Amino acid sequence: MVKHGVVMDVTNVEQAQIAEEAGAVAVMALERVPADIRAAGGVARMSDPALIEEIMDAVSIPVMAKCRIGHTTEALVLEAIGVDMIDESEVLTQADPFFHIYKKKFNVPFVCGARNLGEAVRRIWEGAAMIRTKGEAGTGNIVEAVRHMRLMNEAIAQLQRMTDEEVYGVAKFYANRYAELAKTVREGMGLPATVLENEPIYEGFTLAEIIDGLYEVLLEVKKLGRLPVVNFAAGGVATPADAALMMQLGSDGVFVGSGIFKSENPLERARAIVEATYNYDKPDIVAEVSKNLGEAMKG
Amino acid sequence: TDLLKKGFAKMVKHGVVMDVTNVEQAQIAEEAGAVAVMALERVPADIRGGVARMSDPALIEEIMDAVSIPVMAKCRIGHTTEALVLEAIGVDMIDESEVLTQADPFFHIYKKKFNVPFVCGARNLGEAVRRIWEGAAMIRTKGEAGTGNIVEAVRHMRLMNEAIAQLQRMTDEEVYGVAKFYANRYAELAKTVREGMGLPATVLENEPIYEGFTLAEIIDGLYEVLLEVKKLGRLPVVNFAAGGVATPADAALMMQLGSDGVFVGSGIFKSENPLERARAIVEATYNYDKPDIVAEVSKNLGEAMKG
Amino acid sequence: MVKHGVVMDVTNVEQAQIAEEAGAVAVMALERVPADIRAAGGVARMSDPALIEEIMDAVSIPVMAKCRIGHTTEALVLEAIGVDMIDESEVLTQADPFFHIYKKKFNVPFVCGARNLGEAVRRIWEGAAMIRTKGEAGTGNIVEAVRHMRLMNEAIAQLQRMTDEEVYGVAKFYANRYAELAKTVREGMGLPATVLENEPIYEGFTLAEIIDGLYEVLLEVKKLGRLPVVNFAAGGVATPADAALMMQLGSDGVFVGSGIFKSENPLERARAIVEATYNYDKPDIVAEVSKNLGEAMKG
Ligand SMILES: [Cl-]
Ligand SMILES: [Cl-]
Ligand SMILES: [Cl-]
Ligand SMILES: [Cl-]
Ligand SMILES: [Cl-]
Ligand SMILES: [Cl-]
Ligand SMILES: [Cl-]
Ligand SMILES: [Cl-]
Ligand SMILES: [Cl-]
Repeated sequence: MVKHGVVMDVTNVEQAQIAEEAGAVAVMALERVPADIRAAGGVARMSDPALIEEIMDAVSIPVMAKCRIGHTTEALVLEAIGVDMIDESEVLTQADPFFHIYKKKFNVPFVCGARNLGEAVRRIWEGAAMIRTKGEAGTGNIVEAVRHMRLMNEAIAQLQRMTDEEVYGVAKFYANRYAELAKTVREGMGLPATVLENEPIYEGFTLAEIIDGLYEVLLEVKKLGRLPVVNFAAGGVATPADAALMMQLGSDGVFVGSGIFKSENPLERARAIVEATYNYDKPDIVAEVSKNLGEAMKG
Repeated sequence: TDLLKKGFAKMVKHGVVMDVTNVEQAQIAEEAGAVAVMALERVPADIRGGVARMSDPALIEEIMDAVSIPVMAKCRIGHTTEALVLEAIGVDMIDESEVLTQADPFFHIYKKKFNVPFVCGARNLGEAVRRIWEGAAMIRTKGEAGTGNIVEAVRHMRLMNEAIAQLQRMTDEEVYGVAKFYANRYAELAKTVREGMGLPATVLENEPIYEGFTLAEIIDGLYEVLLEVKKLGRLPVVNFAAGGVATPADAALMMQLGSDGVFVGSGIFKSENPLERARAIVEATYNYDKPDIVAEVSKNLGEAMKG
Repeated sequence: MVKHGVVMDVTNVEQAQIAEEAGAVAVMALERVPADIRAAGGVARMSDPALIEEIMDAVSIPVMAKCRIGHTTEALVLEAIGVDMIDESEVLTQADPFFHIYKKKFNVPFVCGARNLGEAVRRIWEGAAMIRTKGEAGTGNIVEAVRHMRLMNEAIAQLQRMTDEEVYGVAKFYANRYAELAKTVREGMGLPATVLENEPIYEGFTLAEIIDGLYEVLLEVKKLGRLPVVNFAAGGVATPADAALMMQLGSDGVFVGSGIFKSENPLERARAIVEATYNYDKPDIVAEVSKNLGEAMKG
C-alpha cells in the first residue's frame, strides 16, 4: 500500500506512463476523468477490465481502479483481474443507496472517500484500508478538500478530549446511519420508523454490535490522534501549491485526477505536483516548480 | 391453469429475459442464450414522449414465429382488453408494466381470471403482495427501465429483502396488521367518490370495492399471501430483477442479492456489440458467483448504454 | 417466606394475637393502620423497635415491619432486631425521593409494592423477594387493587407474545427511571438533561448494566407467565368477597390492614377473610362467612 506521494488518474497507456515518468507513486485507471464525468453525466461505471489490464502491463507501479459504491460484483471483478487497490468512490454512479461494500471479506485493499469523521469511521469499520478525505472531484477548486480536512482534524482534536464513555456516545450516534433501511421498511409496513438494537441490519451485525465496532475504531483514533489508516487528500488539487497545502494540513499524500491531464502541460505539471508534495515545507521549491507551468485546469 | 401458471415461471428462473423489437434481435437473443424474449415496438430507453401502448399483434406473432423460446408481451396497467388480446394471440406470458402508459389509475388487471400467466412489477413488499393476490404468477422487482442505472433495481430488492426479513419476526396477529395496512390502497376510489358526493372520505369494510371483493375480504386475501411469504422467507412466486441491468457485473449483483433471474431491455441493443454483450450477461447470470467468469466476459465488450 | 394466606396489620399485642387466632399467615407490625395514616397525616416512620419485639414475642407466626422507601438505616434496624420480612412501603412517608433500598445486600427478605410491571421488575431487580400489587391502602375500596392487578396481568400477557429482542426494548424503557437524578443534576450544572449509558447511576451500576438486569428479570416473567416472586394483592380488601376477588384475579394471597380492625367485629371479620381466601372458588363458603358479619370499614 502507498504511504506517501501522488496518485494520478489515467485513462490510457500513454497517460499511465506519463504519470510514472513524472514520479507518481501509483495510478488510478479509469475511462473518464472526474471533471469529464461531472459534465458528461450519464451512468459512470467500472472501467473495461481490458483497459485496466493494459495499464497494469504498461507501468511498474501499483494500479488502482474504482467501482461504484455498493457494487460488490464490480469489486470482485477488479480483484479477480488483480488490481492493487479498489477505490469505492462517489465519483462514479452509486449502485446501492443503502450500503457500502463489506470490504473486510475481500483480499485486495480498498480506499474509501470520507467527508467527516463519522464517514471515515464507518468506512474503516466496514474494511477500508485507506481513506480519501475528499471534497469535490472535477472542480479544480481546493476548498472542498480543505473544508473536509479541517472538519476531520477538528473532530479528532475534540475526540481526544473525551472520556471513553463520551466516545461511546459518539459511536452510538454514528451507528444510526446503518438503520435507515430498516426504519424505512418498517414505516412502509405501517409501523413506527424505529428499530430494536438487537436485530440484524448490516452483514448480520445488529445495531448494538455496529456501535461496539465503531467504538473500537474511535478509540484507535483517540489514541493515535489521527485515523488508523493511510489518509490522502483528494478532489480539487490543480496546482503545486494546492498539493503542498494539503500536506501542511496533515494529509499523508494526494490524489490528482483532472488537475494534471486537463491542464496545458501534463508531464511538467505532474512532476511539479510530485515535487511540491515531497517538499511541501520548502516554499522556494514549490515556487520554482510553479514557475512557467502554463495553463491549469479551468473548473 | 393455477399450477400451469407457476409451472411456466419456474422454467424461466435462473435465466435472462431480453427485450426485442424485431426478428433479428429475437434471433440474436436466442443464440445468445436467453430463456425468453419480451416483444415490444420500442425499448424502455426509447419509450422515455408519447403514449406507449400494447405492440401490434402482428409484430408479436412474427417474433413468436421467429424463435423457439417463449415470448412475452406488455400491456398497460389495468388494460384488461389489451391483455385479452395478448392472451388470444397466444403469448407465453403477459407483463402488466409501468413502462407503458397506465390505462386505469385506480386498479390493476384482475389476473386470476386469465389462463395465461402474468408478470408484474413491484417496488416493495406491499406492491408484490397486492400484485400476487391479484393473480401475478411472477414478480419483477423493478427499478428504472431505460436508465442503465442499476441503483433503482438494487434499492427495491433491498427494500423487498428487508421487509421479508422483518415479516418473519412477526406473530400471525402482527402479520394481519400488515395485511390490513396494505389493503387500504384498494379503497382509494371509494373514498374519493364519497367525498365528491359531499360526505366524509371514509369507507365501510363490508362494501364491494374491487372485483366484487370487500375491504375485509381483501385483507384476508393479502393476509394469506403474507403468511406464505413468512413461511418461505421469500415471495411465493418467481422474482426477477429488472431496471438498469447494463453490464454483466450488474446482472451478477442482482443474483447475489437474491433475484431468481434478470430482465434486460435497453442494456443489450442500445450498446455497441449486442450479441456479444447479451452472451456475456447470460453467462454472468448463470455464474454470478464466479468472479473469474464475470471478469472474463466483461473484457473488451465495447461501449454500454447510459442515462 | 409466606406463600398463601392473609397477612394482617396489627398495632399491639392484642391485635397480633387476634390475627393469629383468626388464622393469619403472618402479621404486619406498625404503630398506625394505613387508614389512620392517610387521615392523621404527619410523618409516618418505622415503628418503635420495642413495639415490634413485643409483637414478635406474642405470636408464633412470622412478623413483618415496614420502613420508609429508601430508608436503608431503618431497614438495617429492623433486620438487627430480627423481623422476618421488611416491607419498604409507600404507606409511610418516603425518605429518599430518587432511589429505593438496594435490598440485595440484606439478609432479611423484602416485600415491595408495585402498581405495574415496570415497578415490579425494578423492585425485583433491586432485591425484592415478594411483591405487593397495591392500589390505595386505607381507602377500603378494592378498585385500586383490582386496577393494578389488571394492569399487571395484561402487561405480562403482552410480554409473552414478544421476541427477546422486543423484551430488551421494554427493559431499556423501564431502565430510564434510574437516570432521573443524573439528568436533573446535569441540568442544574447548565448542561443538557441527558446521560451516557456507561456512567454509574445506581449502586455503581451503569444504565447499560441496569438494562441487562431488568432484561434478565423480564425473561423470567415471560417464561413463567407471572412474576418470579410471591405476589400478594393489597390495599382495599375490606370484605370476604374482596379477598376472594383478588385470588380469582391471580393473587397468591392478600394483605389486610384497615379492613379488619377498623370494622365492627375484627376477630369474626378476620376469620371470614381467611376462609374466603382459602376457599375463593367456593361461593357458598364466601357467602356463609359474609353472613351477619356486621359493619365494615367506611373508607
Ligand atoms: Cl456514511
Ligand atoms: Cl432495543
Ligand atoms: Cl488522519
Ligand atoms: Cl399498488
Ligand atoms: Cl366498517
Ligand atoms: Cl423473493
Ligand atoms: Cl419505580
Ligand atoms: Cl451513551
Ligand atoms: Cl404474578
